[PDB]
Amino acid sequence: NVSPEANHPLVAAYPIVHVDMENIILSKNEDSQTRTISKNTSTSRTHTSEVHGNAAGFSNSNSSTVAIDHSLSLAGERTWAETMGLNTADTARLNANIRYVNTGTAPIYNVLPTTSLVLGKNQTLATIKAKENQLSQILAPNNYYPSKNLAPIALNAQDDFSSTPITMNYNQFLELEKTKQLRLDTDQVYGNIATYNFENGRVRVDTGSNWSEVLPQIQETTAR
Amino acid sequence: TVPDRDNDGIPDSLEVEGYTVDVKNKRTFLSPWISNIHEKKGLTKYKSSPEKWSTASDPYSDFEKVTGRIDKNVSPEARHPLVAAYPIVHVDMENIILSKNEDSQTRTISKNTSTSRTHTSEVHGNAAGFSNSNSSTVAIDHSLSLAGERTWAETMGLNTADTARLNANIRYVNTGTAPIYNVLPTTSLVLGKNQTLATIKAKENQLSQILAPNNYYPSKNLAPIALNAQDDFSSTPITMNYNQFLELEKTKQLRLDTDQVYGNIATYNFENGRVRVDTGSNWSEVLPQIQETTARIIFNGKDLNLVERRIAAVNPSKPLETTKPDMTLKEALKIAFGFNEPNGNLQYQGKDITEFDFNFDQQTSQNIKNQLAELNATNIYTVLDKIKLNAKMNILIRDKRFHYDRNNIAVGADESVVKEAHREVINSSTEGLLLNIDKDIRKILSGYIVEIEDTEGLKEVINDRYDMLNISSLRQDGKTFIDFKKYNDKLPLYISNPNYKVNVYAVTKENTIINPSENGDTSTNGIKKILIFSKKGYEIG
Amino acid sequence: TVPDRDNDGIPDSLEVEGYTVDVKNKRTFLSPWISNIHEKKGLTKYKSSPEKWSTASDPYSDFEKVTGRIDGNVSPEANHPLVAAYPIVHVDMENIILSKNEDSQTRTISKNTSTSRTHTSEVHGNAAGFSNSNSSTVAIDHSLSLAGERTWAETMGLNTADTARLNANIRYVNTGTAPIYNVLPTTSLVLGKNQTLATIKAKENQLSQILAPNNYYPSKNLAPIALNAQDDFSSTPITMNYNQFLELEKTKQLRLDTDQVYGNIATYNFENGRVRVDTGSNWSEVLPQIQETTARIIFNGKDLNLVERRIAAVNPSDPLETTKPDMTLKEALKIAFGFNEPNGNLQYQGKDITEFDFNFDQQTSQNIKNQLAELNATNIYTVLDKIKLNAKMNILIRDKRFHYDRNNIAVGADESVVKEAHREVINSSTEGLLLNIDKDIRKILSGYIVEIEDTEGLKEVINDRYDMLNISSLRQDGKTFIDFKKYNDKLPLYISNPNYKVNVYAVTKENTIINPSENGDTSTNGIKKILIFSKKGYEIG
Amino acid sequence: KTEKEKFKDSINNLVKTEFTNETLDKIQQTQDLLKKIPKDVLEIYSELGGEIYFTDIDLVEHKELQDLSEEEKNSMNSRGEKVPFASRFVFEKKRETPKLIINIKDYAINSEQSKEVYYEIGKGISLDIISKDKSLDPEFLNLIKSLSDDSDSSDLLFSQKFKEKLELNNKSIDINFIKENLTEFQHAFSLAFSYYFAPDHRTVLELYAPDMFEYMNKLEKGGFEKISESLKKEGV
Ligand SMILES: [Ca+2]
Ligand SMILES: [Ca+2]
Ligand SMILES: [Ca+2]
Ligand SMILES: [Ca+2]
Repeated sequence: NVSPEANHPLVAAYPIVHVDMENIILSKNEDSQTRTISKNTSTSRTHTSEVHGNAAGFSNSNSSTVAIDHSLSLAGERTWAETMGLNTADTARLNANIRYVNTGTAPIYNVLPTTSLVLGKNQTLATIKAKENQLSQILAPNNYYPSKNLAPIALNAQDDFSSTPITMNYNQFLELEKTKQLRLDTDQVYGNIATYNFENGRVRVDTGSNWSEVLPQIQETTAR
Repeated sequence: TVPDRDNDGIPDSLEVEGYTVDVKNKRTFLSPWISNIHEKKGLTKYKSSPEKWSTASDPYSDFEKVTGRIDKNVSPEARHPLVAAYPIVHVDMENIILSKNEDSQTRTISKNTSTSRTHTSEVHGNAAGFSNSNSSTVAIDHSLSLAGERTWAETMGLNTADTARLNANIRYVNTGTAPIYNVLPTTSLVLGKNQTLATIKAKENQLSQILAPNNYYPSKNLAPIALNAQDDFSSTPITMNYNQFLELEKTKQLRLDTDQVYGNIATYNFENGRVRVDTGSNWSEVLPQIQETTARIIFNGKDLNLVERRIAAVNPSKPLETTKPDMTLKEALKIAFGFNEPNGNLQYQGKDITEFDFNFDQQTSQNIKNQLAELNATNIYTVLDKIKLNAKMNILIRDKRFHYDRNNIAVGADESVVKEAHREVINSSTEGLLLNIDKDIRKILSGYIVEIEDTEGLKEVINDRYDMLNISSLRQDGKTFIDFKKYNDKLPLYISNPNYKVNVYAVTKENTIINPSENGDTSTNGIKKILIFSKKGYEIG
Repeated sequence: TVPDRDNDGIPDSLEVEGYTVDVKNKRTFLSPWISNIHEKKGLTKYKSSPEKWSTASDPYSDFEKVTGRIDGNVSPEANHPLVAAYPIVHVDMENIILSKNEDSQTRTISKNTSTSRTHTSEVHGNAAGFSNSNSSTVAIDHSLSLAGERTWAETMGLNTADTARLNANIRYVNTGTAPIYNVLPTTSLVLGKNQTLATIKAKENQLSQILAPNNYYPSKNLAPIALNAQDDFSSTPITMNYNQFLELEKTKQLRLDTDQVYGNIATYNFENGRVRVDTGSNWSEVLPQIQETTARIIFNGKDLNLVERRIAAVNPSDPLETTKPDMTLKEALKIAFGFNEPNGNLQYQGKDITEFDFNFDQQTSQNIKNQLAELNATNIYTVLDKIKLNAKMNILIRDKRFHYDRNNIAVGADESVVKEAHREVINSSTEGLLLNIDKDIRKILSGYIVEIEDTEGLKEVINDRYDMLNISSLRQDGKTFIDFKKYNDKLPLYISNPNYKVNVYAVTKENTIINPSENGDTSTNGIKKILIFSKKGYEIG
Repeated sequence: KTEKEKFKDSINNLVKTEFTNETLDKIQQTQDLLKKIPKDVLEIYSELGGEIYFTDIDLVEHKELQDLSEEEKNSMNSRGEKVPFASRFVFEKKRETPKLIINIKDYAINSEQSKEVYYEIGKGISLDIISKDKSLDPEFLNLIKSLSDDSDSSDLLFSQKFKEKLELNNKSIDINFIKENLTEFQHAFSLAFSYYFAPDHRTVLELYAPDMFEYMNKLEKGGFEKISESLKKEGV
């Protein structure tokens, strides 16, 4: 599963995984069949540089921004706050469908990272912490974790061991309707490394090796 | 002091140049291929990779495969060094039963289903092509069993504020070439497009049973496994709201995605010959390496079910996979599925290769079009013994007669085939008919339509409904039985005149309708039919 | 040194060309077959395969089997290297009690049962037969025990909104060739087709007791295991609603599907000879390998119960299973079941081989029809020492005289042998009848019908009820007893004229009824009977 | 001894890495058959004037030296009485001089065929160990006396007819009975020879007839060399 250009001794092999958000649904915290609003999103990996002249640019982090669709789907739906029917003393809940995506050159095998959802500048709404080793599935390079012929991972939908919703008060709803943009800061905790075993050729996940040991050494001796 | 880099047991020169395994007086000998004295006895010329411990990257060696010292449930086509041995298990759904959430004895819907392994291909024009996971789509019966049942929602009494619960009987089936020993996978029931109703998860180590190739886990003479009917600790049912119920009643189709977590691998032990489940080995360590160094071929010539095999071909980028022997397409078909050359022509039990339809994905089409251009030919069936295979090729052989839907299920052939298949009439009667319809043609038939032609010629359809075409039955001896008694108030066919004609129609699965139409059409007006049976009234009796 | 590839203890040339174990002065000696001095003493000529540590894949060696260094509970015919040793345990149900779920001293119903091991084949023509599972069906007694008890639902006093509870006495029974030591299997009780009432899961290692072959687990001088009776850690009853009670009264039949989880294997320990249960070995590892490399044969000659044995045959596609010796059909019958040829005719305790009936599956019938074609013969009973056996065959030898149902249980014979079976009268009276009926014939008789005939001839049936035929009793001396007094108010046969004729009828198990007919028919009018007994009234006294 | 070395010599004779020819391996197996009777037996056969030939596949007399000439005129030359000359593979031509014709077969794999060869070799050199000049060399006469009726499990060395004739006469020490059935005495010696030198079952002779084993053991430990040098010194 190691990418073909990382078969050269001079090209590093390491995973770069971020989170792709597909669609969100917004509703008030408790008849809610028309008291919701469902919009499609658009997620892209970012490389935040410096501001022009009026505020070294490139740093090691996985983050992506989403872009909630500002246009309409029905005939005459308008005015998000009045479509949901909120006042100043109301709180809203958030639910969405996410998908991880590995665009690096090496695969992750059991562990998934722990991303956080940031609104505005530092207002962290929730931390997504999808439970490790309830899967045993592979996130190969250029592939999605719930693959495109499967169903996406729903944020906080099933409630099996998740009794907390993703709450959002009226002020944060106002900034969200003003901006229509979020941010997903994914960290770099990955699993173990699967290594070739010279007696029978079986590629097996080694509990000794770990990506946390390797990634700083890659980041200090190479040129991105 | 012979060289053996891979430690499987066969020396390198044997693995490169050819070897065979022969049984003398009673002992087995592994000797090189000497052409004049080995072809007579009918032996096979094996070739392998001198630097892989298993050429197809499965957990069984080359030595263990060719010499028979293997776990005996590994399927006989997977004892070649170049055919991979790995399990492919999916879920088969027997029947569902739908009740409303809390006198409810006639307020449930109990229907038969039909489950098939799917291989979803590229969409046509207005939405690597072939993906590797086990999934099957069920198809709930739209016909009627009770004489006056109608209108599912009003059959149950479902309102917009109510929820409905689901229960069903499933059983697993291993159609691969290796057994699964203790663990069963965790399938999930997807409705519509992405709406997962529940995740069917079997209890861990609730069994110790083997799931051999071509076998069901609750066997065909035992009771199936019921979803969440056990209750007790798992009293959590499978709940649908009103919108999901309307979507299910409109579509009449679910989907069962199964993942690939299997147990451990049972390995031969050279001291006392015991096959024992090794806790050091695991299928999850092997299945990616199988999926990256082999070429997939899917084929449905035995019956109209998709059968997947993988054949160890080269990969010209990696030097370790340029070590495997050269694999043409003809030899892959011969060793993987069972084609043969009786007289020069490659055929599969009578059916010639030219009655099958080769379908590649994108990369394979480019890769093979280049070989066809450099071979200076245009007919692929002529140069079938020169098309070299490579790693990650996906080929899809299928039968040329029928027409296939998006999930590559046969849903109805040309009309001339259906007319030809109904030319064997055994019994004709007022109550029913007996025919020798073929097993392949009878897979694609949704039902039948009976009407009466006058001496002048008129049209009166006895079963003039979309959900009343279910009349056909099958006796186990090999003779079907059409039935006019089922929808004629349990009275025979009203032969008003012996000079009449009794017209019977057939409708395939691509032409049938499973819902009421737009305004009120519970009639068979807008259903395409094929003329099947039209004889006089006095040749019937 | 001598070559020994399989590493059991016997050299290769001995295993290929014949060997035997002789006892000289007092020490044992494993020698090749010297035809002069080994044939006189009556020894057996063994043959095995030089590359398998156990030729029949069972967990005992070839050396251990031939020399006697084996567990002594292993059945004597499984001391041959070519006969597999493995347990086949099912559940025997003795009697049931039925009551309503809560004064309940007459609100119960207690009936005796009859359990038999089944071998479910295919349906005749209107629905490969033989598969690996342990299951048995029970037959609750339809007749009466008191004077006027009737109408089960009204005897218990149930309405539509009532549920009933079930309690019974079971006993395991091992009819295979090897013993189980601690673990007991986990059977399930199935009503109708798939309606599983309960799963019996008798707690492991609260016992330490042995289930030897041909023995019951709570032995016949002990008390049976009661289903859900003591309630120590069993707070759940076996509930049954009214609908299931209706199907149970309609059918009077259940099913007990026993799975194959057994304990560990007890192996000989070479330093002090102690046979000790090894925690490494396990029957789950061994049973698939036995089931893939052997050829089962089912036989009911000893009594009308099926006995399954597996004999190690070759498999021509495999190089390790071309090592086993050639097995003919005659030799398989001689070493597995106990047939012999005194004069040259193969017979099983007097009964010749031509009195038995051969039945195969599809594959075996093809495989054997090809052998009969290339042998140029038509009678299988003549060439019985030239029919080669291969692996995964399935043969079913059964008796010619009877008629068998779906489960291959003897449920009736033709009339001629039933009349011949009753021509031995020990004593005749107006109280009853003394006869020597054979034990196999009397297994297919459901009951009797007695009537009295006028001197001119009349039809007066004494016990004219479907649930009043059980008038036969068997005493331990081996002589049956018919009884007229059972339904004549404890009063003997009222003879009105000494020149009358007495007529006694017999009804077999395929002809009897268990429920009254559609209107009210508790009469014996439409019941096919057989003339058994016709003497005069002045001859019984 | 790791697992790799145990597995590697578990398949030491299953992998024939150098085969290259079919009838070149039968020759090596016949040579390895004949090279494990000791040198003194072969030198006794040469000082008698004997020949041994590894002929090709020609069972009945397509062989030009065992051709249509002087031949067997009997009913028994195996351990039983068949002699179906279309299905034989060893014969001895001993009319004017001894000469042994050994067809080549797979003798390392077959151990019943590899015993008739030793039986015919012992049949060939029988009359020069069973006698000194014209006698029975009375250690052998004491041996047949000790095996006649003193062991019922030493009927593996006698025929059926020789057993019933030695039962009927019941005191056979005289030279009348000796020269009437000398072929049965050679049969007993040669059968003990084939049982002693076949590798798989020598201990059958050590168990069922423990004094014939001592005779053969002293023979192998120097009586063959003694009779060889005796015939050599007489030959000059
Ligand atoms: Ca090798
Ligand atoms: Ca190899
Ligand atoms: Ca052995
Ligand atoms: Ca053996």
